[PDB]
Amino acid sequence: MNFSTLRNIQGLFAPLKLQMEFKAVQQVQRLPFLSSSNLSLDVLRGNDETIG
Amino acid sequence: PLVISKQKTEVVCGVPTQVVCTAFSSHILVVVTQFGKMGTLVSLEPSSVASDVSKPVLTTKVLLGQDEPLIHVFAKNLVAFVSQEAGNRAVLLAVAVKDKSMEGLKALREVIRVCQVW
Amino acid sequence: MFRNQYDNDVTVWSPQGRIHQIEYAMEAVKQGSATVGLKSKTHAVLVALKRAQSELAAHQKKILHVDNHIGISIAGLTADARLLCNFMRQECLDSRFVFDRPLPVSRLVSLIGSKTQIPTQRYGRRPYGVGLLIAGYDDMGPHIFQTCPSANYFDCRAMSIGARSQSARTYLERHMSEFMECNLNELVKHGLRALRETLPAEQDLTTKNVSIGIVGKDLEFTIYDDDDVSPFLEGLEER
Amino acid sequence: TIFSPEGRLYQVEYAMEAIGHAGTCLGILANDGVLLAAERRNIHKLLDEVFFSEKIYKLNEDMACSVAGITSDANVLTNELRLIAQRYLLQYQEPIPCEQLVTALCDIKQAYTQFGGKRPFGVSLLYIGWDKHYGFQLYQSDPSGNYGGWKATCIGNNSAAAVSMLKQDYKEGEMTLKSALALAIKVLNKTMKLSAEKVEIATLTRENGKTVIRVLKQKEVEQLIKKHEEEEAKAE
Amino acid sequence: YSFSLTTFSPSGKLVQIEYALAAVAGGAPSVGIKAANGVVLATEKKQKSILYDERSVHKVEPITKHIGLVYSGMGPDYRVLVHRARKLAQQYYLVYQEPIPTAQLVQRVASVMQEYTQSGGVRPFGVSLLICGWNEGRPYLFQSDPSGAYFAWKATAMGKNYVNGKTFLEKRYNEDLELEDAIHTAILTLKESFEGQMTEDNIEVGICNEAGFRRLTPTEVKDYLAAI
Amino acid sequence: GTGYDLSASTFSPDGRVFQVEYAMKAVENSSTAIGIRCKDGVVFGVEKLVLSKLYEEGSNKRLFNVDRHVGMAVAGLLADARSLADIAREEASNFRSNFGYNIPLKHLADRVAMYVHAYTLYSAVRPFGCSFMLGSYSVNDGAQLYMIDPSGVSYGYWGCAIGKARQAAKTEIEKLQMKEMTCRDIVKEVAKIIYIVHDEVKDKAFELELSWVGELTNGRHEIVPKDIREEAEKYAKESL
Amino acid sequence: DVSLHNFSARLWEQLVHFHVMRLTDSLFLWVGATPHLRNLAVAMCSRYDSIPVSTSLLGDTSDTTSTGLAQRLARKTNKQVFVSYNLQNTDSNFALLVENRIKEEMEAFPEKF
Amino acid sequence: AGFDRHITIFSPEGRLYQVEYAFKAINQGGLTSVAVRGKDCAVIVTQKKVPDKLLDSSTVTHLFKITENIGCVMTGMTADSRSQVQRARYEAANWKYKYGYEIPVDMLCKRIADISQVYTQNAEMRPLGCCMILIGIDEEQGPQVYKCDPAGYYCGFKATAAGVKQTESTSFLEKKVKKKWTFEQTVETAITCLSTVLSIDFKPSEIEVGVVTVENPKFRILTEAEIDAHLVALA
Amino acid sequence: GVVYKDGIVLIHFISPNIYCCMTTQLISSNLELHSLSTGRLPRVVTANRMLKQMLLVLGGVDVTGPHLYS
Repeated sequence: MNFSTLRNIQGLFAPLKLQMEFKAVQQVQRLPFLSSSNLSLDVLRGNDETIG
Repeated sequence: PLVISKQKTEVVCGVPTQVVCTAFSSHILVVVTQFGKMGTLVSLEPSSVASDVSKPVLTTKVLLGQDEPLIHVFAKNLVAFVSQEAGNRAVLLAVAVKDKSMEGLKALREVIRVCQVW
Repeated sequence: MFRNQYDNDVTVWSPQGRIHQIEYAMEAVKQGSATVGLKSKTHAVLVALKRAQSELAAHQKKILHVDNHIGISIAGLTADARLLCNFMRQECLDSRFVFDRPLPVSRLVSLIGSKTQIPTQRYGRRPYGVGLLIAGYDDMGPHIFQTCPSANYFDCRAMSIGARSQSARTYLERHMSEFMECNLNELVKHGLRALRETLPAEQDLTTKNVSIGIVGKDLEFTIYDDDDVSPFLEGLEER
Repeated sequence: TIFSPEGRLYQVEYAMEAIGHAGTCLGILANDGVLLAAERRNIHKLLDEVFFSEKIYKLNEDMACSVAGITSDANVLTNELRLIAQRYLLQYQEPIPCEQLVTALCDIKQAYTQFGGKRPFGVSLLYIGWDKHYGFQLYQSDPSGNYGGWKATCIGNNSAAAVSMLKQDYKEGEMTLKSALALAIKVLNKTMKLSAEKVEIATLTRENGKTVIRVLKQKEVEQLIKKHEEEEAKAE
Repeated sequence: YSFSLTTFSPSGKLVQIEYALAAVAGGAPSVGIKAANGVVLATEKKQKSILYDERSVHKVEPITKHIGLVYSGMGPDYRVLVHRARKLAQQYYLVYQEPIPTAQLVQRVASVMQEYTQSGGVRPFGVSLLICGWNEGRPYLFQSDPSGAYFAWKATAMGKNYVNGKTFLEKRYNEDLELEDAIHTAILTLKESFEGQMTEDNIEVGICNEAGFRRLTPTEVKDYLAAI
Repeated sequence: GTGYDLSASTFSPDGRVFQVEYAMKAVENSSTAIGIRCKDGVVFGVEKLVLSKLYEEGSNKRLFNVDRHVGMAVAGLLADARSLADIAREEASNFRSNFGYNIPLKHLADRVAMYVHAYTLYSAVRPFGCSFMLGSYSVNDGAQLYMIDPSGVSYGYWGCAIGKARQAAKTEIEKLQMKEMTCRDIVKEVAKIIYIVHDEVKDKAFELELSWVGELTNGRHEIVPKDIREEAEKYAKESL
Repeated sequence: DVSLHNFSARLWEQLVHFHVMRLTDSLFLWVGATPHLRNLAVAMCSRYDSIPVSTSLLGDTSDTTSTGLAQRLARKTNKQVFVSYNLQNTDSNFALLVENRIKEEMEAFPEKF
Repeated sequence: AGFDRHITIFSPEGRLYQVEYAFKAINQGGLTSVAVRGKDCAVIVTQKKVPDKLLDSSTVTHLFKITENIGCVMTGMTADSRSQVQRARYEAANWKYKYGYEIPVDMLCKRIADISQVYTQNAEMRPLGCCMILIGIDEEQGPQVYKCDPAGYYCGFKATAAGVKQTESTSFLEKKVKKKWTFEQTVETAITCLSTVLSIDFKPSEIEVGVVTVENPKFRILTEAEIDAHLVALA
Repeated sequence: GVVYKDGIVLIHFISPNIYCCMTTQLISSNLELHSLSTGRLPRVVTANRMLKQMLLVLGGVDVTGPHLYS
């Protein structure tokens, strides 16, 4: 279950929507600032309830 | 070692050549030289406006060296499969080859495949 | 009066159903000098006009060489022209180097249009501001193509773009019924006569402000400039 | 992040103006110690005698600080200070100098006024501490990232009058802890009717080669204010 | 009576934080009381109709074996914060091989909340949390605002009519209060200004002890309501 | 919708998105095109305006060939229509490669409609400004006709019309009995409707473009032969 | 031929890894804590300037650590040096520790540089 | 600029007007849906409108099959509803792949609500103007009815409604539920509620009915003959 | 290692009524988070899948009945 499988099953629109959502959420990013927590990014990616 | 690399040398079309591959989490570094030095430096990245994001098109940019269409064509046809098989990751290529031809490219692709680290 | 809020970005629709930035970009083609393109049964010819300033300050490359069977002429933004020329050269070279066969002109023009359509829909980008005339020869014969900043392309029997090209267009429309049976000399004469219509009533064509590009059967794309245009210029009549 | 046509930073000016409406803090340096005095703007009977907006934080065993501004930003900055001090101690096997700590925090404060698209921290600090290089010290900070050493200073509400009275009634090289406490009480009473339950007092000193930081009790504050009342009654 | 487009209010505070606090003050009431041995949390769970299913969603949630919390404000923000709190507790347990102290968890949650008050393109959370815990045989009770400023209390209330609840708690609090009396006092505070009939299904009660944190079964709530 | 109509990520106080409405209004300044589904095929018809005599015949086509068995008719912005045609071709090719048989028109319409709808949610892009119809025929499936609009909604139709004069064309189509007719009569009916709904004074001279896919073509989309077009045009002119 | 060397050290509270690739009168150095590559620069010794000529190939233009480190290494070794410094620490004295560790490794194994 | 043109800006009274406008966008469709839970069954009934005579009525529907044992009915914008259905199917497949068993109805509803919550806290994207009602049967709990909204709030119900006339439908259902069901009684109750609220006598081709039963736990869509038989039995 | 009647008789602790014979801490924490989110006792299949992507005898009882993997 990945982007290729999603494209083959549903179509070209689903991975495009997922990547646009990821890019829109990831706009909170800067190098010379303090550490940050990516709450919305983890919620969208689905890994907000598991530990890596 | 945080970074994994492989190297191997042969003789391609009668001239010795050295191939080195090093893998990062954001780039793959491929060195193909016939002079022992890094010559033209080329960067290949997936397009950010690709409609097919599973198999996106590649954009070629020359960072250091001479800018010619042949360089772009050679780099794309040489490392497209390396970019594709690594999970759509960017490739940083340093190539210094005396003469460019399709037979030489096909011969070098096998040597690149042998040194797979991705 | 009400256009202020809707004419600053390319991703904003007007309440009338229009995008004004595309029209503004198309308005930038008329900032360059005029070009004329026409074809016959076996040949395709591009004729261009150089800027009236002195040649010491700058040398202008109005007609460019893309492949052995494709050549283009530009009018608009130099950077956009350079980008498009590099893209076309890379496409043709890749086709030859890989498949050992020439690239069809229709395929090339479709690729150009597809590439140029993208920046008209994204935020923080602007449309290309250049216009192109493409002349080529392939299995289907001679071809003349026109490209627009709005990512639209047309198939033409004869066309003129640039500043004050309406008179050239009118001449081409009037005399278009006899281009097919003409040979190279008469075709170039017709092109020069059409291009002359964009000049004031007293100026005349000179070897220092005329460029010619010719492609056809058993003849690769060639550019004639400076003293090379004398054989074509000789024989022309008074206005 | 944008220069004014006259060469000023509107965001920094707004932050300083906003801080100008916060509580009043005091700092006085003496020959044998240094103290901090603050004003408790909010108070309830149901607080749990810990984490009760205790404005005098403890960074190390040698240093302490006071805050006038946004509480959450203050918490973030104090936590960062604690990690910086611990990291320096682990690296060099030696406590960090107070000026070095202040500079380390001021660099972070200044980066936010130049980079990115985030608003600057609206917090002003007051540092007290002791080190073998210079002894007892007292510094100050502002959102723009500037800092400097002082002998007596005040930040917050009605700070101008407090500074004027401090410069009028302060003498260098002749004041001790008791005189400093009396002057601080007088200045706080003048700049604020004052009650013994509306102030917090902390002191720093050395006890046989060991820094000691203490917070004055309610009974001690009541005794001090009673002594001040007796003195002002005797004056008139 | 006033709308401002600036960052800092004329009183010296952030305008958006004041608006978020105004949003919080319109939520359902919540009450927290710390007794001699344990902490009790209570809230009002009034539903709009009988068509609802009370056994579906809960307002009192446990974070770990010894930590629980309740909210007053917007439900989705509380839901998104609970998962992050649980993840932080699990990470601390994995790293340090010991249960996380209540103060550390409150600090981390407050830092996460504060992170959203400085960046651009986002808005602050519209919730206020009450957190209870038990460490070293000593109960704890904390309250956090939308901006991330937290204080330790002995008895407090938020939501609708929280000033009257605070006055009631001030009038009827004792230093040697027991857990049963604390539960009775919390239920009485909730009953004050309830505009309805209180049953065992429209309120939620949670307690913390030395044995951990747990949510009361509705039968126990009915038994407690029988005494009153 | 003043004050709420500068982005596609904004809601109106009454619950409307005005950028999508402006995009749909952008289709109304294009020449009208119609499509009628018949008993054994689908017939397309486009009223094409001539720009100048310097253009070769057969350029600026508005009837595409998506695949071997799918026909497409567009209206609105030409570049957007060409990009959408490329997307449809890619989807059909991918389905052919994976599942090994020709894609049903329903799935293709759904995929293209979802791709179109994906551009109406974010402020970093703008909605498409074109509408189009798809036609197909099969022995075991019959005739199919679909419509996709800039909002991203797809439906099946018995008779459709898009462009500047879609209302009058729809009123004319409603009087037909296409469920029992054949293609050889539907072509003449389409020509008559196109000639009727054309404005002679506001717009200059035009040319008629016709096509079908059906049983007599064996599931292929082609261009009407010249003689049939001439007969249909003569019938339309003598009826009008 | 081409030689590869790899080593690491612990500075402050982080583990830093160093990767070195040696070519014919050339050098490539990568420094970082995570396997990322976002900076790159090259420096060469020239007779038309007193400071070695250098330029930035990848990354932000506000970071000058890679450029200066490449310039100093090229001056010291008289070679063409590529340097990729990816550490993201705000403290300005951490780069001094990194440079000292690099130097120490240089006299430790002179044949690998 | 303004407290109502920004999704990430609170009003002085602490309100988010973009979410309220998204809620208002649901009524643009003009239809009403009713879901009623029985003793061992769940029934969803929606209203079908096909005004155009040139439109193929077989292509108009609002009942969807998310999983072989989960059904759905959508109210609001058509394209938004279809996108939401596709996202729900993707999430169900991902959950099955990650955990080795089929996703429960409450978990799917929670995941959808969690996804919807993010759209309300970022300014570069807008919420979807649609409402989702899911039905299913749990292994150890029986029939279940769940409902979502653009704000990200979800809950379980015994009976619910969406779209226009939702208040009237809820008022009608409250009295019946308080008074206090077999398979025939649930369908009859839902149809009677819709008919009384709309003040229309229904025809077998004017409504869509989907059911799920403990005996047959697979989602099924009733046919026109079955709907007509139910209508005759009711009348 | 014998599947008895209505149970398994068989010791690292990974979850209630799930036992296997450090990554076990990580899997236990993940299962605890999953159980807290769902509100139900974890299944053996979830532990099996998590261990499979993690990389030995696993045995436990769930709502579906006794289980035993290798």
